[PDB]
Amino acid sequence: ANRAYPYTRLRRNRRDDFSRRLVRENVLTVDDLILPVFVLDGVNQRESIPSMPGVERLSIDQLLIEAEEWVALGIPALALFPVTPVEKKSLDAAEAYNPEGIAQRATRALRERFPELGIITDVALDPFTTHGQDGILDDDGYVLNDVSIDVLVRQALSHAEAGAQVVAPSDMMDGRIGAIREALESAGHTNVRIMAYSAKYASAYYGPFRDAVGSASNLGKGNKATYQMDPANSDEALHEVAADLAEGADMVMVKPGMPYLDIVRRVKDEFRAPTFVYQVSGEYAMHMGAIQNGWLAESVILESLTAFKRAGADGILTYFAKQAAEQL
Amino acid sequence: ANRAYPYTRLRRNRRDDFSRRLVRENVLTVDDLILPVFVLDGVNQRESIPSMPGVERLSIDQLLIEAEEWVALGIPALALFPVTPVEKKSLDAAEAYNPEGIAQRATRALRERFPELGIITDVALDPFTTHGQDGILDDDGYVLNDVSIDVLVRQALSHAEAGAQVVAPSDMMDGRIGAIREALESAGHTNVRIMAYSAKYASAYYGPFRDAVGSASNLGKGNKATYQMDPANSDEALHEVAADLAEGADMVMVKPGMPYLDIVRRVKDEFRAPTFVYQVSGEYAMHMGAIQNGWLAESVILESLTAFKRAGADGILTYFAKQAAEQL
Amino acid sequence: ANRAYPYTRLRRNRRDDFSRRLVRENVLTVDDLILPVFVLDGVNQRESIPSMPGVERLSIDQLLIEAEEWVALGIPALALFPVTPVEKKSLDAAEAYNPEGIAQRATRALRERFPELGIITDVALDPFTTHGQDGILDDDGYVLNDVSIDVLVRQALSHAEAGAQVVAPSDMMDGRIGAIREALESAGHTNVRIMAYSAKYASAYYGPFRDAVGSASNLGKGNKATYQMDPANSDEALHEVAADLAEGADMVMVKPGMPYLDIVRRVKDEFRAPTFVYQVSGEYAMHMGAIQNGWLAESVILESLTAFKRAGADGILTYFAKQAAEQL
Amino acid sequence: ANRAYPYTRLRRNRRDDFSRRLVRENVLTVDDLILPVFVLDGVNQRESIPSMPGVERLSIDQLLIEAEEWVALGIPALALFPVTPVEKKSLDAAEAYNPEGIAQRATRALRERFPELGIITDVALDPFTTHGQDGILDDDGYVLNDVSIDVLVRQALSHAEAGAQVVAPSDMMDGRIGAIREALESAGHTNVRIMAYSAKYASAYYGPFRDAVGSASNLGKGNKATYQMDPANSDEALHEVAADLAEGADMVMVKPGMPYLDIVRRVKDEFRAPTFVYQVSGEYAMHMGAIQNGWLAESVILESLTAFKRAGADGILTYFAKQAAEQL
Amino acid sequence: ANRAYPYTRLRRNRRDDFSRRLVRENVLTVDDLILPVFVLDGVNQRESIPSMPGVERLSIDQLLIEAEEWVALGIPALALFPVTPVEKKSLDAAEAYNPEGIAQRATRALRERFPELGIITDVALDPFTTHGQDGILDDDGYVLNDVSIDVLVRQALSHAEAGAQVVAPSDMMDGRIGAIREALESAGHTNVRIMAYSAKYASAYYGPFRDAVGSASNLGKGNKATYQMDPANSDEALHEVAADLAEGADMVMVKPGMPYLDIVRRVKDEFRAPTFVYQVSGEYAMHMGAIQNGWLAESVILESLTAFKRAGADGILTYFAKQAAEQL
Ligand SMILES: *[C@@H](CCC(=O)O)[C@@H](C)NC(C)=O
Ligand SMILES: *[C@@H](CCC(=O)O)[C@@H](C)NC(C)=O
Ligand SMILES: *[C@@H](CCC(=O)O)[C@@H](C)NC(C)=O
Ligand SMILES: *[C@@H](CCC(=O)O)[C@@H](C)NC(C)=O
Ligand SMILES: *[C@@H](CCC(=O)O)[C@@H](C)NC(C)=O
Ligand SMILES: [Mg+2]
Ligand SMILES: [Mg+2]
Ligand SMILES: [Mg+2]
Ligand SMILES: [Mg+2]
Ligand SMILES: [Mg+2]
Ligand SMILES: [Mg+2]
Ligand SMILES: [Mg+2]
Ligand SMILES: [Mg+2]
Ligand SMILES: [Mg+2]
Ligand SMILES: [Mg+2]
Ligand SMILES: [Mg+2]
Ligand SMILES: [Mg+2]
Ligand SMILES: [Mg+2]
Ligand SMILES: [Mg+2]
Ligand SMILES: [Mg+2]
Ligand SMILES: [Mg+2]
Ligand SMILES: [Mg+2]
Ligand SMILES: [Mg+2]
Ligand SMILES: [Mg+2]
Ligand SMILES: [Mg+2]
Repeated sequence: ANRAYPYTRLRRNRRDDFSRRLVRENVLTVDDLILPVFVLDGVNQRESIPSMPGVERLSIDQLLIEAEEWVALGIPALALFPVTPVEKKSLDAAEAYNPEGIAQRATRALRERFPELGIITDVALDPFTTHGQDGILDDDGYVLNDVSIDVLVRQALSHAEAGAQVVAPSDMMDGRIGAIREALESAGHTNVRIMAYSAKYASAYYGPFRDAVGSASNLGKGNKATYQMDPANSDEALHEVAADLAEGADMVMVKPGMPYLDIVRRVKDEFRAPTFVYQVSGEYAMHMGAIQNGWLAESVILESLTAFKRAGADGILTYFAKQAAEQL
Repeated sequence: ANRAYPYTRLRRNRRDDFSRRLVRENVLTVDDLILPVFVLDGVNQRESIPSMPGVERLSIDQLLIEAEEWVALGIPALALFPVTPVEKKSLDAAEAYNPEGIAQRATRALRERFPELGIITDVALDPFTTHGQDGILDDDGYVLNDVSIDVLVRQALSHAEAGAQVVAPSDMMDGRIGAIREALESAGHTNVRIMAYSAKYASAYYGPFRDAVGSASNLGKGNKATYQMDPANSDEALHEVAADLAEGADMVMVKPGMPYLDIVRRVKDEFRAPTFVYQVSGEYAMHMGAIQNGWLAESVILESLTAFKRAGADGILTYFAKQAAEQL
Repeated sequence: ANRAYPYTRLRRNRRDDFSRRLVRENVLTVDDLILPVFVLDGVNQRESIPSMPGVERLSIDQLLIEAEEWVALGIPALALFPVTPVEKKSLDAAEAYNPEGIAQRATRALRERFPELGIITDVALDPFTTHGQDGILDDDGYVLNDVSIDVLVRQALSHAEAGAQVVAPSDMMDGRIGAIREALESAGHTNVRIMAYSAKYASAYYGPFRDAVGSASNLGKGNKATYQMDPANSDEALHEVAADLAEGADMVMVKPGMPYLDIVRRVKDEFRAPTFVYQVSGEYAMHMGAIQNGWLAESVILESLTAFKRAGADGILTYFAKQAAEQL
Repeated sequence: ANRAYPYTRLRRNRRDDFSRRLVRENVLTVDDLILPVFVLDGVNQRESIPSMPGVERLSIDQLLIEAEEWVALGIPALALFPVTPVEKKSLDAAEAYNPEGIAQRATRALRERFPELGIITDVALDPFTTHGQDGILDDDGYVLNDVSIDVLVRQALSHAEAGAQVVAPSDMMDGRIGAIREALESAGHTNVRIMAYSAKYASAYYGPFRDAVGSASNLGKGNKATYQMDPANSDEALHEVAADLAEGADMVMVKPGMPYLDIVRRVKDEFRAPTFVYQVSGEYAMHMGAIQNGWLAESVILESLTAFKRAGADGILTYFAKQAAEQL
Repeated sequence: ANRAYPYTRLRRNRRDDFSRRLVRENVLTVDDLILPVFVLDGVNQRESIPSMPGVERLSIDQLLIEAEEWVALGIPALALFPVTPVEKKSLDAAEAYNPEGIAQRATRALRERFPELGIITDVALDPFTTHGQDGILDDDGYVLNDVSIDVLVRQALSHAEAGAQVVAPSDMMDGRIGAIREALESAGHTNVRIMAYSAKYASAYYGPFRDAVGSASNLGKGNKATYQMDPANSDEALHEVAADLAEGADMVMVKPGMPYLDIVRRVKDEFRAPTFVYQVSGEYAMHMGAIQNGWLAESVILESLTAFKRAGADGILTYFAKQAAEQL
């Protein structure tokens, strides 16, 4: 609009707190926060994760206890990640759909205790396979697409049966959203939301999640690269999201987060649909490490989360959800 | 994105409060609120306005007292509207730039008492002319454009001298923003913001403001129609805003509000600049009347304000600012 | 284009390395890298920076020696940051334009020794003021815009006189690019490029830079907030860039980097001009801390830089430039 | 953005090599190169092609030997073109799907010897028909669309059975991509890519390919014009590409190349999908002829390939792939 | 528009000549052709150019004779290129503005003999400098921008004085179009058109032009690269064109041609202004070489020219203009 100095001085609105508040484009609130939680089997168990300072793996009893504080803070949902015992792992990932699996038990307990709390279950095979890869392997070690979808569908159904309001398919198999949707619709789970991990990249930022859960130790290399997206590609993410919306997803997600803010922006602008983003384990760890060392002020936590809002995210999966909910 | 029932059911996200909160596109906060206030001369004066139930005209001492509660609620700014004594009115609108006028006195007092509170003064001649029209009249009763700008410029300078952080030129004279900007820059008032009333319509919704201030009793007819915009025109508002941004405005405003939400949307989308909207006296009165009669629930207040945010407004001038700041 | 599973399987292109390479949208090369360097006064001085593991402050002799390896690796440019002795600081920031200042001496030495190496000098007052703020302060501690520009202009001229091919104004004063351009043109420095820090945010990610240089210890708060951009604002960055291009900038920059990738994307798309991004000290430190702790694989370095390319950056200022130039 | 001389001088970035490198918009790499190769029957056979100086037709043993150097150079894929013996030609193009045809034998040999090398087979009937036209002819000499698709489908299946990672249907029959996709999916060849020749023009630039392979001697005239695109049409190419993506293509191609760079640009911009371009035999020959004559410097080779990248191509089929891979 | 096989078969319109003609998007006509001609000093001189088979350098008498046939064919304009005698070359390029220079003499003769024929003179210093570079050199061999513009302005004025309807500034100096326009307007040459070479690349395709004229023997390397555009850059061409239109150009040109068709497309789409393209000497030579060798049919000539029309060119500078005008 032909704005020119000195008629236009962009510092005027910045002069005072009141005018900064008046022109501020985005605001972060507790409504934007989803807390991922690592869930152990057994009872009375709490375990620190060395590569995620401050994060604990919790047995279900402990989870129920901690959840009361998260509900009180107004965090709208949890994303559950079971820490499967090694003895429950198999080549067919059968534990994924065990009605008495950790995820199913934890969902039933939380739905009963806190009916208004959102439970987002993880539809994925990596915590259940002996090899820790994100699906069923053929003879050459390749993750079979359609065979893996059969297991994911059973898993999603078992989560719906346990009372999950949202199932979140996080393994990058083609066409899984449509298959899971068809199965939920056919079984009468009309209102179970699907939060698709639509543009999930072959990233090294998932490093600490291995320590937390005990899944694949290989990250961002040749095996993952046959289903997770190449970090170099942006246009391809639009094709991923378009397919997931056509297949019935209620929400779509970009993962990792901060290293992919341009993707969040393009996805929100292109589809105008509910868009989510995951601030992953490695993003949490690198921030925490710098804070603990006195290299960065604790204020980077809210700045990092404000960035997701500005980029177009409706909600953010973040291990900082509790700390953020206090600072807000 | 080829979304189709039953794969897509838009009710799933609506099923539960937590998912509604996760997908909610806009949130209203106290940062979005500007409270207009009617200011009397003298001391220890409070007067109810019959056509604006609940709104009082206040002398400066009373204003200072009430402002403490508004600051406490976190309202970022006030928009001052002096109620000029009839004996101070003139054909040349000289009281507009009186260093001891109500607006100037009130600004000095508030800037000293509450340094962080935003003061938005009204750059307009209607409260100062004997005839109550929005400028200086020629022999035929026509509001002269450039002669009126000379007075507005002096008025804006007097507001800057009194300490106003923002001057808000509300009479629709062409080119006034550039003239006021040049004068402020030349006088060294480098950081005084200009909140232009850019797309201000020839509306009947200003009815109760006459009762509040004692300005022109004619609204939305032949005289006003020679400077205020025709309610039928939308494209013309884009040309108004473009000119005001080129001339140096820091913020641009649409007025009235709810009857012009499509204009707020087009202005925000077209220019991506700080966009404000005025929920005028008549919008306040019609809501209040219906609430008092038991015809509408008090919840329409937050719904009306949420509409401005959804349409693209960064801030809202609203007589409901105090009530809203409590309900939020 | 109505792409649907199973006719469309986005995994097919991901199946093999050769097809991933064929469809890869972006490639990072040494041509994209700019190395920031901290320069000490004196001779035979090297100092480790505790909050930036692996980064050293170097006297000019040491810089000349290290630069031979950077040139050999094919890094196209350095961005110089002098570490001003406390005794050279003043209220008028006079050392900024000292023909014998560290930046000027280092520029002359490098231009002579490596004629093809790009030297990007820092046009900024924070390393030269006693208080460490980004300009000249008035009585209230406010950074004066136009008075600061007078000093920046002299500084930019002194850099051009020392042989700098690029001057990079990094303090967010309004209109500085036009003022610096007019002065360079009037003095006959027709080909000195201006790399504007156009959208530079009021960020906490600059933490370790304080330790490196000894500038302002306050970051992302009330003083910085009167000139650096609010992290919440995206549209405002487009207005910043538009002004800098109109004023004559040859290149425009977003800072910080990864937490602002959506801004890089919008700026590149909106203006189609040479766009740069700064992976700042705090981004370097948090990555390095996690790598050193064994929490993240060293591969996150190339992933972080690939993200800037994918988002639309033409070049990247990064303390990882040497390590990246080897891994590429 | 109101850029004006002399504030803006576009020569500043051009002044020095380092700044040219910093602002360079596109870079060509070996990852962008696909080498077409002409394959003979028999053993120990190498034949020069007079109209393609430097290009040889090779028997499979020779191809295996030469391929080691191409793999070493990092060329990601070959596009195979069999030179069918006259005695193997027929009206029903049966040799197209012979499990012991040249293309099938060459694919099996290369997949075994170099597992990481991409093999792109040619799905086309012109090398197999007695008449050399691109399909099966009816009584009037018209190329029948759906009858030709039946043969192409068998051919594509035979290539998948031989181990081809990519099948590239190059005869312009309507709907062939969908038919080939359905057949591959139904047969369990889930990951065989389809590189569609989507916008293939009725061009005279294919002249030397006749000499290389021995297919149709008529080019760009009345018969070809009933399936290949009219050189005058641009919008029509968007409809061709849209259909091929809907039908399941993993990659889409424009052919010829340089005379159709505007088409490459429109296709990439319109669909944001993996886009390929063929620098055909005639483009190779005209460049080579001029180089050999001393009329053009050898640098036109990299300039020609850089043009495809700038226009939006992800990969380039080019007889210059080996020479380019050395100069890069 | 959801077009799908077999409801949509794109071959139907291709079935018959009549329907191809009905849907053909672009048509080439003699109105699109501009013939470049090389002009010698003296009388009764014709010289063949070995690297441009079929092209002759002509003295003015011969040019006048040949022009009668070009006018008869309906070619709308000639672009004149003088072949300056070595004894007329100088460091100050003074022959460029000699009222008795070849270009000026040829213009006067042609304007008198064929008043309706368009004469496009070349505003450039390379045929007049001893060194053959495209401007006046400083001590370091750098082409000075503003000093070169002073000479170009005199040259353009001398062409207007000689009767040229169009002056075509072909040396890439910044701001030259505005300078030439101001001078023409101030001298009263109100209707002299400026055909700006706006996006002229640092290309190797100009090879044969050296043989024709005797200008710089260096092409597409380090000296040319400081003013001609980098072949890798597309967005930059939009900035070049925008500046030339703002400065007063009546027509804008892309050069070279076929290797830059994507640029022609972007320029036409972005500005909707009269857009021209130069099919340069090297494009002519490579086509001619292949035709003479029997490698390409003569039909590639019309296909090459049809490509420029399809890409968005209004007119084409082409050495094939006479041959094309016959085949059309
Ligand atoms: C994503 C990783 C989350 C994190 O790193 O914090 C989840 C769904 N699991 C895997 C195996 O990628
Ligand atoms: C606008 C009217 C506000 C209202 O009606 O509440 C102001 C600036 N004044 C006039 C006279 O229109
Ligand atoms: C930017 C900070 C760079 C960093 O943190 O690495 C520079 C130009 N200086 C300041 C004071 O912000
Ligand atoms: C295209 C021609 C390639 C070339 O000319 O180099 C191929 C697929 N075949 C035909 C017959 O057009
Ligand atoms: C352009 C070259 C034309 C050609 O190669 O045919 C002209 C204007 N001159 C130069 C020196 O580039
Ligand atoms: Mg997984
Ligand atoms: Mg997917
Ligand atoms: Mg949002
Ligand atoms: Mg939200
Ligand atoms: Mg008024
Ligand atoms: Mg106006
Ligand atoms: Mg808003
Ligand atoms: Mg707001
Ligand atoms: Mg600074
Ligand atoms: Mg700025
Ligand atoms: Mg780029
Ligand atoms: Mg680059
Ligand atoms: Mg064919
Ligand atoms: Mg087709
Ligand atoms: Mg590309
Ligand atoms: Mg590529
Ligand atoms: Mg020239
Ligand atoms: Mg130019
Ligand atoms: Mg046209
Ligand atoms: Mg034309």
